[PDB]
Amino acid sequence: EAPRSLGPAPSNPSLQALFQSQPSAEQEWHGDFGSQPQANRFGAILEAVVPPRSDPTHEKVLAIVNALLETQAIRRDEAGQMYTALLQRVARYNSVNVQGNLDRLIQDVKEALAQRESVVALNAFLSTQPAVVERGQENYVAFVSALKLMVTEAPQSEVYQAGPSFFFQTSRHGSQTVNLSQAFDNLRPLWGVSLLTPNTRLLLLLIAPFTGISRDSYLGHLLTLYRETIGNTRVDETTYNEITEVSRADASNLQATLNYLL
Amino acid sequence: DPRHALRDPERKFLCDRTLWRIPFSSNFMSMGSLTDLGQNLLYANAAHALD
Repeated sequence: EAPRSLGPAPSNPSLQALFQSQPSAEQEWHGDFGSQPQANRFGAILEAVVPPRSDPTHEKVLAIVNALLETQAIRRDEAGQMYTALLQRVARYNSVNVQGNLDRLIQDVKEALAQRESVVALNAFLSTQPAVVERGQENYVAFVSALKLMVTEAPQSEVYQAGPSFFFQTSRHGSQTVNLSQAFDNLRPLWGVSLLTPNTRLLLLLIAPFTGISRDSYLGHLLTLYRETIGNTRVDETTYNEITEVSRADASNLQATLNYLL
Repeated sequence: DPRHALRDPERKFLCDRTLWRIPFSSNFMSMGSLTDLGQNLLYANAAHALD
């Protein structure tokens, strides 16, 4: 969770380069000229009348390297190395066409970063999974639809292939991984029909809040009971919080309530 | 003696078959095989480093 780049705006690499390599008198992030001394007044007047032209090459390269840092194509500690290498290359092949290409690349990378600021793996997994079963092609179809809906609506969830099996993980740094291949292999003999492994039990518990299934089928009954259990768990959490907060005006009290409550 | 020679008492004890006991109980008493602690959440659900 460390800041990838120094600038206050993680996106807009041009803005980040503005923040890093520009004087803090032109920037904006949100006196009495005439009483100033003669030297300052004359310097400001001359600079205003005849503005000093400067090369926007180092700024462009800094914006590019900030974009690369944001994209993670360049590690944090080699930013200076890449900056110097890019400056050397640009100076070696400097031209108006090269400057135009640099500006175009900065604009394109800024747009791409702004636009950007698992599904294909699930599609491949569904493709390798058989789509026809001899025990009702509606429970399977609705379950697949629920799985796709939940993986799409999950904020940070990953589906990936690890050798010969496909896995589903609820979060990047979590501890809830479901072997989808084995779960569906276990579920296949009993679509339309205690005997389920913990992997497929966890899959069902995860998909229950995000699910068309006919209630007559075994999977329908299991999903209804899992929904009921999850609702009981939420209401039990609310009751536990209320009881504990009231009883704290003892860890032994938490022990007693949890034991009586589970 | 009437012609004694001062004093310097020193005391000691001598246990000859005893294992010193420090039970893992809140009040140091034995109210069962399982103790007041040990089945507590703090000492049953979390790992601790004894020193």
